[PDB]
Amino acid sequence: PVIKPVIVAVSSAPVSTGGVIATTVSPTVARFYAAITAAMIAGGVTTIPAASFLDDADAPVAALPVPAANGYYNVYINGILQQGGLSTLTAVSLALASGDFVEGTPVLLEVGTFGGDSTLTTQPTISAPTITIIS
Amino acid sequence: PVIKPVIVAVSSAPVSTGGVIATTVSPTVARFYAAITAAMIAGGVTTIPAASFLDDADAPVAALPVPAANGYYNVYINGILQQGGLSTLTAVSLALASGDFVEGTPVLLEVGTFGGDSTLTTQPTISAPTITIIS
Amino acid sequence: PVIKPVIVAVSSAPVSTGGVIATTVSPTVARFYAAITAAMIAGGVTTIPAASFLDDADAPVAALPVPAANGYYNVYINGILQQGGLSTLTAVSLALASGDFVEGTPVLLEVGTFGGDSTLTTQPTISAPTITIIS
Amino acid sequence: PVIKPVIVAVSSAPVSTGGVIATTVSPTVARFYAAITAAMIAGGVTTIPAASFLDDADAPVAALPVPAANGYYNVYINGILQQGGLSTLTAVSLALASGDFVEGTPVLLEVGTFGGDSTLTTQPTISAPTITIIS
Amino acid sequence: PVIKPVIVAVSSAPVSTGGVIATTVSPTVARFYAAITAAMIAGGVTTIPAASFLDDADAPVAALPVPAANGYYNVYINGILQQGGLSTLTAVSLALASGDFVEGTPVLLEVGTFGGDSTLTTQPTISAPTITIIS
Amino acid sequence: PVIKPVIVAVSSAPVSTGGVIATTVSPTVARFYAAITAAMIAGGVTTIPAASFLDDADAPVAALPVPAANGYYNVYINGILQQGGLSTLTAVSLALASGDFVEGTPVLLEVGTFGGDSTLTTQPTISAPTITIIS
Amino acid sequence: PVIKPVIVAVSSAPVSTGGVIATTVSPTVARFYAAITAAMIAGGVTTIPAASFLDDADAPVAALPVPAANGYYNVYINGILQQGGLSTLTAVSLALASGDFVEGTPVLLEVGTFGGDSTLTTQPTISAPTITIIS
Amino acid sequence: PVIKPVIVAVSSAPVSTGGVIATTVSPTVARFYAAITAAMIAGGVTTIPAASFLDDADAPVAALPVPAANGYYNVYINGILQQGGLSTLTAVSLALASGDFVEGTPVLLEVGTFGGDSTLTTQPTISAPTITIIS
Amino acid sequence: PVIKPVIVAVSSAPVSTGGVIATTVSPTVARFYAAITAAMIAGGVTTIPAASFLDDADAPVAALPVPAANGYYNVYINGILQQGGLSTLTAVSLALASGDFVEGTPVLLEVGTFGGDSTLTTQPTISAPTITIIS
Repeated sequence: PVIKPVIVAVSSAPVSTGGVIATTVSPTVARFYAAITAAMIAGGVTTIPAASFLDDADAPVAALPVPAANGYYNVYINGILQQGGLSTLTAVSLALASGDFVEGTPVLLEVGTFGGDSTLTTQPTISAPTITIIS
Repeated sequence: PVIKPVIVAVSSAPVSTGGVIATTVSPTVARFYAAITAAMIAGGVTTIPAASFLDDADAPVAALPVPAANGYYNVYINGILQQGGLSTLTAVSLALASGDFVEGTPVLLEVGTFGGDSTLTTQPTISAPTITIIS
Repeated sequence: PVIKPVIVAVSSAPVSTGGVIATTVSPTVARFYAAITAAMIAGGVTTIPAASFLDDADAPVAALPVPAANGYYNVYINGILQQGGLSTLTAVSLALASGDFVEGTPVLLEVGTFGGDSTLTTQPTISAPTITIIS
Repeated sequence: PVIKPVIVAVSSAPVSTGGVIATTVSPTVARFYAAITAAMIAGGVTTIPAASFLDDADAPVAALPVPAANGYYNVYINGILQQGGLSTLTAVSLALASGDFVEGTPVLLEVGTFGGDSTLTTQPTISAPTITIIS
Repeated sequence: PVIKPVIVAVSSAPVSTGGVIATTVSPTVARFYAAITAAMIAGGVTTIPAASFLDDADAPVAALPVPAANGYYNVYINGILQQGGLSTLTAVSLALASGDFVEGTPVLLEVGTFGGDSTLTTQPTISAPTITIIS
Repeated sequence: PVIKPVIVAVSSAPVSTGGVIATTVSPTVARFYAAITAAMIAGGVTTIPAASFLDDADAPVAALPVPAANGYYNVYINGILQQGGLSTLTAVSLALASGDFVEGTPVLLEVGTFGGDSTLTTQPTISAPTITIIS
Repeated sequence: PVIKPVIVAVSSAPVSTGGVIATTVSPTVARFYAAITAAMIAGGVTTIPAASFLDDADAPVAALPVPAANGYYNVYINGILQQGGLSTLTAVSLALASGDFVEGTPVLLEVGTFGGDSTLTTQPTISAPTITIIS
Repeated sequence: PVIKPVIVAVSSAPVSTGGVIATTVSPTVARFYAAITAAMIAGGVTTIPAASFLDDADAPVAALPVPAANGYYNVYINGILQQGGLSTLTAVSLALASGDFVEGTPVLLEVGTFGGDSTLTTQPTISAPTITIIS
Repeated sequence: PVIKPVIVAVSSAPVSTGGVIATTVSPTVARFYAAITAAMIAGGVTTIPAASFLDDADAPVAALPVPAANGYYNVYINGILQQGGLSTLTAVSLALASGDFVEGTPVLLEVGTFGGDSTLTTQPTISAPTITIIS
């Protein structure tokens, strides 16, 4: 017959204090060139294909990074900004309202993205709980 | 006369053991149009009312979202950016420092805003405290 | 001889719950002016110095804030965006790979930076541990 | 006719001298186990009958040896001596005062008895009497 | 002249046979309670003096029945017995070794006494003397 | 020729009356300390040998006063009595059945002995016998 | 005338010669018994009254043969032959000096008498006388 | 022829005077001793034979001189005279009535005889007779 | 010349008849007492001398009337008679055979004598003598 005292104890809920975090922002801007001609202006659905585009130095482009919910795109017609009414951008081409243009003019298109990163540097401090002993 | 043993105990303060967070950035860019003429030219400081503008898909404009300290605004005059010296944008007009323009140069306003959000993905783990029995 | 009962107790590991993070984004855009001339054009590698620039509200220029990993810059030639081929901007000048411009081409530079801060608003709640009594 | 002398004699009373007594003392201590759960705790009439008790070798008991005039008993609650207040032990149960605590704490009853035996080792010597002759 | 015969006689001391003694023993155990506080601890003669005790049921006690040569006493500290090292109980207090305790140690004292009574039941039998007649 | 009268006498057996007996009881309680560790605990026949003990005021001991037929002993495990199941104390050690517990674990032994002596205070009184003269 | 001679003669006186006489003595001893008790005993006149005797075998006696001048009496008290100082014997009783006695004592009296008879066996022889004439 | 006177005479009868006679008495007292035992007690005819004696100077006797007509005998039982009820001396033994005593009870027999002789001292004197002459 | 006749006569001795003798016996019994002690017991000649005797009515005596040939004496020791062995009376003391006695035993002596007288009451009758005349 082994006999031991019956003692129980409960613990409280500790409370955290403080905390410090740091953040970083990463921009990215892509530059694509266009050389629109009259071989595609048909009075409507004037869409320059995803293959008629140069790039940051010389290389031709194959597809366009359609702006997601974390970026913006701008369309330059003869170097003048145009509102997002005659500028619909897919991965295939750029919908330009209707065909009303001139002979070959420099059209520029600007696409930018944004990414963020953050981490917890100074970690919170936990208050010591309380212990009550029940006999 | 009930007699119980009297035992007390104390608890140490735990510590945190690392964590991680995720961050997203949501940009927004708004485009507004102008058809400035000599009707409201004044010379010197020039004012263009917030109502003589059209927006995006030719929608009329009432006022302008004055940029706070979370965004930037650009002022275009014939497609050539001009610095803040010529630009002062209130909610009713744009204070044009220059007073000599032409008969209908295309002026555009590029106003952008930024917003972000974050959440705790992997919550920190709490170390086990130490408790000592006092007789 | 003083005698006391021998009792030991071990604590568990608490668990954290919840957490809320609020973030802010602070974008800045700087605009620098230029007026190119055939004096600094040498049929290529036109290296327009960090002193032949205008600044914001006609203030003199000192140097160029080279874009770091948290910013972007655009190079304008007569108000037409040009890709990285014509743009390699150090703190003393701009690359301008080739020189074929005219007398007094209106050129200007935009440089942007991005910073953000965040704080912990709703600090996570810590679950209470468990206490076991060893006789 | 038969004639005989008439003589009468009287004796005195002898006197003792005392002896020596040897004594023995026989103690006996009985130990009974208990388990005071909340089964019969009623806050004032908390009383375990002579059935929820173990014995020296874990043998279930039948009744309790009521302390007579030649014995004593102590009531232990959690291994602490308790005074007469929490003790009204009878042949069927022990009447604890009120009780208030967790599932069965170690409760112990010690019941002691005392018996003694003695005998006369050296028996007292008797003094000789005196005889007087009356003629 | 009266003239009577002269006769003398002698007697022999008798012999005692047998005998038996019946014995009884009476135990008594007293229980006193203590309610130690910081008044006791002085690093010297750490005592509760006289009346700062409880008693068997409720009624406070005045003095202490010093253990004579026919009784025993035990010192209970938190339910753990202690030897003569910390027991010098006088009629005033309990002279413990030194003050190194806690706030609320459950302390109580047991004091025991013993008394015995015996009677002679079967009175010893006495043998008969021998009388010798001397002429 | 010397001639003397022939006389013989007989004596009865006296009977005595009662007596007085006075008794004393001498109890003795010995206390031996222990401090049991994992030195020889084997989950069975754990028996703390000989002088792995203390006595009264430190004073290391040699052996144990085996309880004879005129005494009693108790075994304390962390301040809780244990019955004969785990107590067959010899002159060497205990006879603990097993024991699974942290080191130290205050264990105390109480050994009690009882002795008594008595004297015959009031010696019995002897009644006077009867003498019969036979001529 | 007658004429006769005148002659006268005288005779002397004879003498006796001895003789023989024979004598006889007749003794007689009478025995009387007494059973004196406390029904009589007085201060100085203790005298067993006449008939308070028994004679020879069983027959009670009426009076006592007072000792004459030709006899003697002896008085036995408890066998011892007392002297005449304690004895004065008459017809009614015997004067036992004074009253100083004990419980009934065996006493008896002896009274003796003496008588003598004698006869003349041989008669004396007488001598012959002498005769002388006177002419 | 022879012639003689015829004269006759007669004599008277002389008378005698008194005389003197003297007597002597010769008493003899014989003493015999015995020790009566239980070898002859039969509740009657307890008769000690004529040889069961010791005589005066410890010289055992053969017979008993029974007093015929000039003697008296007394019987002694433990020194107390008895009477004719228990006394009848024949030539062989006594005539104890029944007898009851302890062995060797002192018993003595006294037997006496009386004899006397007398002589004639003074011879009687005879008177002178008277002589008368008858012529 | 004177002439006278010659006559001679002769007498005859007569004879005596008759005679009556009367006798008396005078008995005397002396009585002496002794209170002998151990002050003079010498072992062989323990004999009470002369005046160490109380006589009759307690009058002290001088010497002892030695038994002549006309008397007898009896020696009483503790009431029991004795014989010639412990008896020889001289004018000085007794002749007890040896000293083997007790303290203060009553020893009493009786001395008797016998004397008698007689007279010739009736005188003898003398016959008449015969006388013859011889002429």
